[PDB]
Amino acid sequence: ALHVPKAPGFAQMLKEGAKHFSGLEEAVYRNIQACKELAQTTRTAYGPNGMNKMVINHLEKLFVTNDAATILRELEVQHPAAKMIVMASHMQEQEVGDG
Amino acid sequence: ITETKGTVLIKTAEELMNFSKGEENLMDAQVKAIADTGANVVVTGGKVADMALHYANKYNIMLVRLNSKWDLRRLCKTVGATALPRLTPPVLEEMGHCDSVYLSEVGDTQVVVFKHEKEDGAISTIVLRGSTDNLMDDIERAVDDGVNT
Amino acid sequence: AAVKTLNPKAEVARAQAALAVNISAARGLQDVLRTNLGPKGTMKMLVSGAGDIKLTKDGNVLLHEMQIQHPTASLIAKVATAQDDITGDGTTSNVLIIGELLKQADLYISEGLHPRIITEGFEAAKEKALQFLEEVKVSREMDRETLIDVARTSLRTKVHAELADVLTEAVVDSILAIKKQDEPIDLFMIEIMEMKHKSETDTSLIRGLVLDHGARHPDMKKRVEDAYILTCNVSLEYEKTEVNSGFFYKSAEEREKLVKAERKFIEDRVKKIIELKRKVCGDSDKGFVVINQKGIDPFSLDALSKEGIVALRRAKRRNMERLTLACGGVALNSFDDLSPDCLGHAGLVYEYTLGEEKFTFIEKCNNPRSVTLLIKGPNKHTLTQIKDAVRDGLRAVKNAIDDGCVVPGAGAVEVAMAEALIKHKPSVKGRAQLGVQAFADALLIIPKVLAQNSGFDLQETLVKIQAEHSESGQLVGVDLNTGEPMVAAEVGVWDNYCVKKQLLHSCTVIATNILLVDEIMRAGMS
Amino acid sequence: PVLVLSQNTKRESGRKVQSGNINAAKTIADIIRTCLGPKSMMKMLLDPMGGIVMTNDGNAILREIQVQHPAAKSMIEISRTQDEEVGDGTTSVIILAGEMLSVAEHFLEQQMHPTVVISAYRKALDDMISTLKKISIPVDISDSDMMLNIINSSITTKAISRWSSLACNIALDAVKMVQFEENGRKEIDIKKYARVEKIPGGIIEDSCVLRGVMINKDVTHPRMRRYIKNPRIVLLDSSLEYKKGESQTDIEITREEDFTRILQMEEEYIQQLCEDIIQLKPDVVITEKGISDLAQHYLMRANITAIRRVRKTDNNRIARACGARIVSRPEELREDDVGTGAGLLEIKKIGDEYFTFITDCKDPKACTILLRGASKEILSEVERNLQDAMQVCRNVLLDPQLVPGGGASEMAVAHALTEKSKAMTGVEQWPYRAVAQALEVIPRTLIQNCGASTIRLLTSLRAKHTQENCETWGVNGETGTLVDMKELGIWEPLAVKLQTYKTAVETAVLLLRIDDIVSGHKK
Amino acid sequence: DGATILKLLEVEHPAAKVLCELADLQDKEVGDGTTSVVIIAAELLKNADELVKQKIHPTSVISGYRLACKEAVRYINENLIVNTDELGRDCLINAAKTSMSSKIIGINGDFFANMVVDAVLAIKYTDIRGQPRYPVNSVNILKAHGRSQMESMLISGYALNCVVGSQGMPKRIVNAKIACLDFSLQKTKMKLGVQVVITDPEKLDQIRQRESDITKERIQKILATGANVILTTGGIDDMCLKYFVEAGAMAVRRVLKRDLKRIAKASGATILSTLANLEGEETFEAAMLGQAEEVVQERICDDELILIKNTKARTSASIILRGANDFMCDEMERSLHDALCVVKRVLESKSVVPGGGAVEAALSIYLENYATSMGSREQLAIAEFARSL
Amino acid sequence: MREIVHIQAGQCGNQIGAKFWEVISDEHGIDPTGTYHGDSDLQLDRISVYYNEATGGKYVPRAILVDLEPGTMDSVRSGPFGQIFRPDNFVFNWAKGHYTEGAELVDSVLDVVRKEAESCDCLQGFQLTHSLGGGTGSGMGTLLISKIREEYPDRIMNTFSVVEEAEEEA
Amino acid sequence: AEIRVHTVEDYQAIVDAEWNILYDKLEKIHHSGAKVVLSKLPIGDVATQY
Ligand SMILES: Nc1ncnc2c1ncn2[C@@H]1O[C@H](COP(=O)(O)OP(=O)(O)O)[C@@H](O)[C@H]1O
Ligand SMILES: Nc1ncnc2c1ncn2[C@@H]1O[C@H](COP(=O)(O)OP(=O)(O)O)[C@@H](O)[C@H]1O
Ligand SMILES: Nc1ncnc2c1ncn2[C@@H]1O[C@H](COP(=O)(O)OP(=O)(O)O)[C@@H](O)[C@H]1O
Ligand SMILES: Nc1ncnc2c1ncn2[C@@H]1O[C@H](COP(=O)(O)OP(=O)(O)O)[C@@H](O)[C@H]1O
Ligand SMILES: [Mg+2]
Ligand SMILES: [Mg+2]
Ligand SMILES: [Mg+2]
Ligand SMILES: [Mg+2]
Repeated sequence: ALHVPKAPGFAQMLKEGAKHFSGLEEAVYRNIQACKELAQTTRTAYGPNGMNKMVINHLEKLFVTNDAATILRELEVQHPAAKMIVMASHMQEQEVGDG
Repeated sequence: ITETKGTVLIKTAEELMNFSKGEENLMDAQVKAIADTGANVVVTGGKVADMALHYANKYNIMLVRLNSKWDLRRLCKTVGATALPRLTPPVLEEMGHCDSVYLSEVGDTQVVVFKHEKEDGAISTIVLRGSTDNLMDDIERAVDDGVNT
Repeated sequence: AAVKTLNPKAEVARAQAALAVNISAARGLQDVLRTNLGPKGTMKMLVSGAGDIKLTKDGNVLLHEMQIQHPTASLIAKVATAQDDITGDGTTSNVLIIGELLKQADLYISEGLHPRIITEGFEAAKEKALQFLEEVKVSREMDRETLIDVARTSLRTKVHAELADVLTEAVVDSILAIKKQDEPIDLFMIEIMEMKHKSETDTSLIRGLVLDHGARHPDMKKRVEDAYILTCNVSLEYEKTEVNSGFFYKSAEEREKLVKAERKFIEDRVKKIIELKRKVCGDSDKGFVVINQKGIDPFSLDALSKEGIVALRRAKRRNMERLTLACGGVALNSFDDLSPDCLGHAGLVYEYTLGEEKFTFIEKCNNPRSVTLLIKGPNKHTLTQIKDAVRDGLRAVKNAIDDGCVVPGAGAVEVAMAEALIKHKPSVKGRAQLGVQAFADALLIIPKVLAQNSGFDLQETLVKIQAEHSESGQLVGVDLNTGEPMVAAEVGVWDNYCVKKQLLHSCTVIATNILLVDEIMRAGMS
Repeated sequence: PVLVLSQNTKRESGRKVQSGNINAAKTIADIIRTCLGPKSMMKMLLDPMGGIVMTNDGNAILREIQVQHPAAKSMIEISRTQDEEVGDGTTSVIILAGEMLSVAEHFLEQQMHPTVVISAYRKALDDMISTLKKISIPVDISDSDMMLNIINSSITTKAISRWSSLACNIALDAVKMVQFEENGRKEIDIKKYARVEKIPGGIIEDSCVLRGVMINKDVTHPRMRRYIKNPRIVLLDSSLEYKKGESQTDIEITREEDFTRILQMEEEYIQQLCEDIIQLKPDVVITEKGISDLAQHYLMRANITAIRRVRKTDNNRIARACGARIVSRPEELREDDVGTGAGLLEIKKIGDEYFTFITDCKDPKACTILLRGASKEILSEVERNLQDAMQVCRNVLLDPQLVPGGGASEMAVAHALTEKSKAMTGVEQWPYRAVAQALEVIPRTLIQNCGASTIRLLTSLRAKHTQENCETWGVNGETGTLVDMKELGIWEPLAVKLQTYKTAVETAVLLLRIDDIVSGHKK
Repeated sequence: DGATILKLLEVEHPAAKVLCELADLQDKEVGDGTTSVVIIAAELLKNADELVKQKIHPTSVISGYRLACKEAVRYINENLIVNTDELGRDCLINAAKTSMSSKIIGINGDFFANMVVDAVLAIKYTDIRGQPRYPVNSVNILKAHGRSQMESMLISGYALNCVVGSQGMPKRIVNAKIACLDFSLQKTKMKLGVQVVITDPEKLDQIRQRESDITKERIQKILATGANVILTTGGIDDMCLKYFVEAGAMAVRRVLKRDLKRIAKASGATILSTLANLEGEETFEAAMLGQAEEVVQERICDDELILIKNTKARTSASIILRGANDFMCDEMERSLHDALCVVKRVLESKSVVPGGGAVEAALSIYLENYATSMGSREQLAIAEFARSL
Repeated sequence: MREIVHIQAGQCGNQIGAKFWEVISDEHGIDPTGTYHGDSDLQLDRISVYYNEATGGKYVPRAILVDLEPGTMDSVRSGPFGQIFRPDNFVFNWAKGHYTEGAELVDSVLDVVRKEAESCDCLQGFQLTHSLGGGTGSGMGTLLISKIREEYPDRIMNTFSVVEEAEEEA
Repeated sequence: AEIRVHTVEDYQAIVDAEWNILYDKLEKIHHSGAKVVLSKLPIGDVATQY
């Protein structure tokens, strides 16, 4: 078969291993998905009837809690949108301490 | 001792025979001068010497060594004393007052307690008892949220 | 090739390949940078290898944080860096105009022309454009309203309107407050500080100083209502002799005597400070604050705190000049000639705590010549973005003050130069008319890009804009919410004269130098 | 087991070696021959470290290339020898050497021993030099218009040709102000006292030359004055601070007061030094070493402005400009070491950076050229072009002779040698004519770069030179016609031509004597 | 140059290393003809191997070779020419030209031969007068690329590859008084055995001052006698350069010891490693000063060097060589050394011999005729020696 | 007392400093998470010379990390014991214009070392660990030793640098 | 500590002083009436034989 070589310009001048996302279909709709999944992760620990959650960090230390800030701190996130949501949550914890 | 390097230099034998006796007498004088003001317990943030411990035991002085550089400040706030950066007998304003100071044991743990009867004080402590470190940590987080509220 | 027969591992691109490579690289850069122009541009997110996040819209940051390994990109980035560090604005238009110039030049070169003809046309067009710009400018008195308009125009292109309205007043007020009617404006007298809380609409200007460190002794007072200020850089720590020295004692009493005697040098200075304080602040009504560029021992701290002195240690060097300018004292390196004339006055001194960090506020100075901009926000990237915007605004206002003139904006000037050059070009002899035409068409890129970003039709909008400015001699630019022609001066859109001058010069020089390259070669050591 | 005599040494000999040497020389010549004349094009080079060099200079092109053939190395070396000797003509020498060595294989392949060719070349070189001296023209060094014309004809080939009026004035002023005669009668024009400073930004038309110096330094303390009208400057080579000795000294103290007394003696020493400086009543102190805080305090009490940690070369230039001399021991300070030839000391800001100007000198012997422009690459090219112009001016001043350019001198020498060859008999006649007819590559290359008919123009020019008084006719490089150089105004120094011819002929002679190559003998 | 080639080559066979060391020994002993001896030895081996392949014992071949060598050496003293019979100058010039032929400086034979003969004659030494001596390699040869080789120059004096110590010093002295020193002029420092211990703090300042004052006193002692030029092998401190700068004198540091020796002997100065005399005190006497007619610093192709002209105690010479590049300059120096050595040998021994193979032809004829009178198996060896010549 | 602060420069210098901090931490009672397990008081006598204690009992080293690469510091952080360093003690194309390259990096380093020396009481010196023959150790280290000396011309600066026939009458 | 001395008589006195110190401690222990001695620190051979 044949190959689709590349597009001239930035697509050729980009470094190896770098990523470039653009447009509604490649940036916005993926950021929304990441944030939705992050929210769904901790949705179940809300309210008096929330269930505890067990997390082991990279040093094999054991956490059992239903506090959202602790859970997010112990998890490690690779997606920038979820990172910004996490920083918003941490700022809220610093400012008030609950919520 | 001096901040700069120091050396004891001796040219006769009387100095050699008298140095240690003079040092011991000086330490005894300092400790008794501290004890004369009426202090019962001495709290220090650093190393203690064997001779100092010997004289403190001789004069019935309770010696506690705690070392965090922050626990010392918290204790100073609790009792009402001011930390002294040199070893000198304290003045009354620098002297703290606490009702009870003792050593106790709780569940295979040796603790030292400074306790008041005052309902106000300056700070307070919460002692948690649990069957699991994870459970105690969770209760600690709940207490933190209550304090923040 | 000749080079290959000598170095088989070399790389080379000859006459046409070099031009193709350069044009392709320039077009590739401009295709990405064209979406930043105007207040309607979009925001780019950049993630580094460490996992950090940077939201940006500035051209220079995008150029130096986008992942590219091209020589022509390196040249253009260096030019943009020079533009930024000299003027402070116009980084995106540089790349846009360079790319358009190269594209238009290649359009005619593809039909068999030689680059030198286009080069001569470029030179003639540049001279005519500079002549026209020299007369199109508007000279004013540079009052507060004009400065507000210029700063708002420069700041509205980075943040939203609500925050821009907050930042404009602070920037203008700081620039006016540190200004005397001579001795051109000297920055480094405005301090930029950032505190991470209390959402950015609380960013403010303080007629005083903010220091990122506080008192170290617990018993020092936390607030002073009327303070004498002493500023010094003398050392109050223990000091050792330059030549090697050692104590030689015989008994414990002699050791005690030496221990006592090894502190008199510093205790003398502490006593001098204490005597001056007791001489000036007789009763317990005023306060005494000491700022030192060097360390302070715990013994000295306790000695000072026993008499109600608020001491700060290890401040930064530029604060030595800033505190002098603000409070009005003298920075001194010795206590031999201490006198009240060396003291300054401050109407309020207090302290704030943010978890593990501490800040000190010096406020209510009589006639301060130095102020501080206090940035606030809930995110590190928010603080960085606001800092870049503040830099842009300060540079714009300072340039507007330094020049006596301001220029209408929104592409009106580009339209006017294009119209003038079109009528000028018949006077030229030879084929340089093609170069003049290419230069004009390159100049017409800014209104096109503005219309495209605002969401209109480029050809129709530009045709309307050129339909005006020809039947009426007004300077006409693009309205970004209706697409109709407008008059920039009446609406309040302004631009800097020096920015346009530097931009024209740099773009023409770089395009002319790029167009004349004959081959690209890498034949050295790997 | 392996019986060897010379381990892994590669030997080559015969006609193959000569053919390879000539081919390598021709390749080196062929790489560069597009960079000659006013219609030259640029080359951009990528260096190992990651920079870019956009240039047109032959030496700059050649020194950034790594080669394996030793003949190429020899040509690369002769390029920089020419560059060091005269500073101009590093492309014509390479082209001429390539042609002179290319016209020899014709006689080598016809079984003629190389020694005859060497003798013919050495015979022709003398007659080249004699003709060049014959056709020279004198120049008056007091004619500023003539000097500007010479410099303009020198720089009409590079990128600064758009600002030739500015460049020529800069170069002339710098050279004239640097010219110096001193003890004895040693006249010199050393150009280590003419500094060049590139500051990106602004516009190229803001480039200038200062009557003084500019340094990247600021006052030590903010309360010092930043603008002085008529300053008295003192320069120091020592540090105004207390420092340890070197005789391995120790101090033994057994009393209370000794520590404080020792600590006080250092301040006493500092005060003594500061007072000793103050006795001369200066306004500016410059030093290459550190300055202590207490010394700063005392100098400010005496209303002095101090500068720390300047480079030795900058200190030397400041001394030569303001008339002061450097002193290491303040105790030996006189009224002679204080320089009063300055006229303004200022400290300004150029884009978030501080600079110090010492200007308005009465009679400076050192100068700083300040260049502004688009970016570092453009400024570097402008710097190289300015160096070319300044060295051309220095050569003109050291030898006031001129010869026509554009190939007129080459064609005149070729005609003279051709006329002289017909009085010779023997086999040397053919190489003797070969070199003379090989001198035409310069006008041929000029015509090719202009883009005209070499076959017609060259023979037309030869026919014109065949007449009697036409030694100044040459080729106009912008159009492609024949013109008398008198009306056009293109002239060049005689030293450049002499060096070019001598280097080319000697390089050809050197490369014609090799017979075999031995490689890989590991020191 | 055969010796250079064989030294640069790396060889593994000891039979070849023997020839390599033979060429090296020839270069050390004479200085000319390091390529002919290798050829002669190899041809001798090749011709003797054939006789050894025939049933001839090697001892007979060895004895025949010894006899033939003795007879050839004896006969060569008949083809001699006494240089005094010929006119001396043209005899020397012809010898130099013949030595320099086949080198990079062949065509410029007359120019370079005149230069070489002038230098050798100027460097002649006055011995016990039993025999005069001509110590070549006392002339300094310098290389600097630039102009054509016909602009290489002979300097009646000396040339130093050194520059003045500081830029504030003068760079030309008309009537030069020269002081050559063999010690450093840095600030003093007590030896390893000595140490300083201070118990009274008031006594530190004067010690610190004396440390710097001792060298200033030495420099004032040196300068009080009118010296204009000071040459030093050791270093000179920044504090100590100022005294020369104010006095208006030139100071040169890091001068090589051999250069200092030649300069001192040429200008009549005396090399001093210390200022002490036969008593306790230190003195410098105007009696131990050299005199020169000019000392200049001259620029050569972007670098600088120092010329000392017209030394009065004796005569000295130097040569500066100009060439296209470094390879050419090195080859010119190597070719000039051979001419210098040949001229030295000719002047020392007033006897010359024709070249071009006449000697070899005559020796071959004579030995071929002489081989018969032996009438033995050494006749074959003698004939082989004659044929291999 | 007698506090000493540390500077790490370059890739190999950063690795060597990380190894030294690891081994000194294991020698003391310090563990990767910044708490204390040691049983001997002699492990805690001089802990303040190398560590700052934060509110809550955690300890942080008195170290500064510098490299002109966004990968070396990330590699140190990813590697064990890299999380104990304070997150703001890091300093991070090669050559822009500006007439001087690295002027902002050196200013950032000076600001960070000033902030670190603010916390200590009676500091005495700087331990600098960098490559010596490297480009970052010679050129890109734009006389950083000189800059430190000018900033503090009274304290010690200890650097761990990676290593004749004529013989007649007279 | 460090000892600096000038004469052999003072040298001999310095040598004797250490034995005098140790024997003084031993006699002080002996004269108290104690029959058993226990220490946390090393007991030398001289002390053991005493
Ligand atoms: N007894 C209760 N009945 C109903 N809702 C409750 C009760 N107690 C707490 N909640 C609700 O739980 C919600 C979330 O609390 P929590 O689960 O602790 O998470 P966070 O407070 O961090 O959002 C609050 O909005 C509160 O209204
Ligand atoms: N309100 C506005 N209406 C029309 N044009 C505007 C307005 N504000 C800014 N501009 C134009 O946007 C142009 C580019 O500014 P900007 O997008 O900030 O990038 P840069 O200033 O780096 O070129 C300016 O030339 C200015 O004329
Ligand atoms: N205007 C001109 N017309 C014709 N020839 C010129 C003109 N200007 C310069 N030249 C010729 O160009 C030749 C080469 O100069 P250039 O191309 O600068 O390289 P270089 O100076 O290194 O040889 C000179 O010999 C000169 O005669
Ligand atoms: N003009 C000449 N005519 C004939 N033979 C010559 C001439 N010049 C030199 N020779 C010969 O050249 C040989 C020297 O060889 P050469 O390589 O130059 O030196 P060497 O081998 O002695 O180092 C001698 O045999 C000498 O006779
Ligand atoms: Mg909650
Ligand atoms: Mg802008
Ligand atoms: Mg030229
Ligand atoms: Mg020979």
